[PDB]
Amino acid sequence: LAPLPPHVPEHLVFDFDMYNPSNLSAGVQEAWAVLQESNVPDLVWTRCNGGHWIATRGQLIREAYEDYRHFSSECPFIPREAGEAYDFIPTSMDPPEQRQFRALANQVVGMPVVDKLENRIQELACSLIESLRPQGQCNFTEDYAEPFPIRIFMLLAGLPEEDIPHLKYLTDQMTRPDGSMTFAEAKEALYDYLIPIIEQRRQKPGTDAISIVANGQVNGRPITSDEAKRMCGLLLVGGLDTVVNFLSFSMEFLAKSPEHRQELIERPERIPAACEELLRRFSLVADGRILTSDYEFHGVQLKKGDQILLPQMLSGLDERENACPMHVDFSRQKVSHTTFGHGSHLCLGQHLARREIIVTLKEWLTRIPDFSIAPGAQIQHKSGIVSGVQALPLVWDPATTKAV
Ligand code: HEM
Ligand SMILES: CN(C)c1cccc2c(S(=O)(=O)NCCCCNC(=O)[C@]34C[C@H]5C[C@H](C[C@H](C5)C3)C4)cccc12
Repeated sequence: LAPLPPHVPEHLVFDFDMYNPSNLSAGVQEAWAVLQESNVPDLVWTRCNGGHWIATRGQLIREAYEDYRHFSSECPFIPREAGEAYDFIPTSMDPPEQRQFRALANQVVGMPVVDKLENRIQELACSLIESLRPQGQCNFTEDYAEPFPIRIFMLLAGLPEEDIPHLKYLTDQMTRPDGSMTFAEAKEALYDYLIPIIEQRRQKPGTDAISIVANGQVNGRPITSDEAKRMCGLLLVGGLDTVVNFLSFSMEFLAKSPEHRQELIERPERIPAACEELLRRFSLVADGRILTSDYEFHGVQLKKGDQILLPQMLSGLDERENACPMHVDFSRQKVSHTTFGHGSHLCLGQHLARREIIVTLKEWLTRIPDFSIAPGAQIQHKSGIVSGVQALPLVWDPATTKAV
């Protein structure tokens, strides 16, 4: 624990550890929910991980994300050293600078692009599932959750499939380091990989994501190689960790709820609604901002330079905006959440993600309508900037499956 700063009131202290919260064994969402019990203030200070603020209610979380003037993305991660080193684009920029870079990225992952890659998305899902179907078992996270999104990125970025193993490796070191290299090294390794492709597509442009970004213009002038690699880095990692883990949370729930499986099988038209409800219940991201100056927020004095965690995960779990928040109801009428963020940085891949989720639910239940958690298995969760599932062993009787 770090020594409490003089300007911080002792009665607002609540030492929550975002990387190792208590009661994690009861579920990661449930663990963060402790920040929402009646005896916990709307805004608290934890002495963990260097010391920082934490907004615990949807109201404050949304407000801080809207106000970039006071809450800057220049240092969006906790601990400070990590946020300071972070330089991906446009996640580490504030408007107006961010505006142009965000518009360019929107061109490679926006809705229009989704509708065009869908055949490959649906095709990829079916291929992956059919290959597992006969087995009667699988480790969902390793066998589907991971391969699905990374193959989608290779397609949109126009990269060859033989590069997946190496990219998977580099991305794994940027969140699950084995020791071979430290973030910075993996980043450079990634940049080393991207720079050549970028320079080459500058003169020989294709219709892929890299081509578009490489030939982009900002501030009336051509984007630099430095800016291009920093944007491409995000385009790669942005849709991995999030999708892999979200799909895992979703499948873990369905594996433990036969009635919900049956609901979607009998009422397929409800899958898009089911997707939104799962996004609320199993929200998983939590990054933050840094104070640009001294500022009084909701009766609390914030000091310039202070870091504040604004858990996107917590908004939809706030009992003040969603009744019985831990209950999953595909018929819930006013599903509110900030799972994809809020404000100027609202997730650009949100449309792609939903398509990935919906296609997955539809194609999996079509071929493997009945499945369960492997007997004796005890699912483990992990907590951080992007919380998730360690592994998810599933089992089923092939006799109940169907090839389509
Ligand atoms: C279940 C999946 C997803 C979730 C929960 C999610 C979540 C988020 C969140 C919360 C942010 C904003 C962070 C902040 O304000 O600092 C964001 C940003 C972003 N996401 Fe996603 N994401 C998902 C998938 C995707 C996908 C599929 C990609 C595509 C490569 C992607 C690309 C981006 C990009 C480009 C941004 C930065 C936008 C900006 O700074 O202007 N995301 N995402
Ligand atoms: C557990 N502790 C100690 C850590 C271990 C290893 C790396 C860490 C890092 S790190 O080096 O910055 N690595 C992780 C983050 C890099 C990849 N992800 C992204 O940019 C984001 C940017 C947006 C917000 C979320 C979700 C998605 C969009 C992708 C994160 C930060 C904080 C703690 C870390």
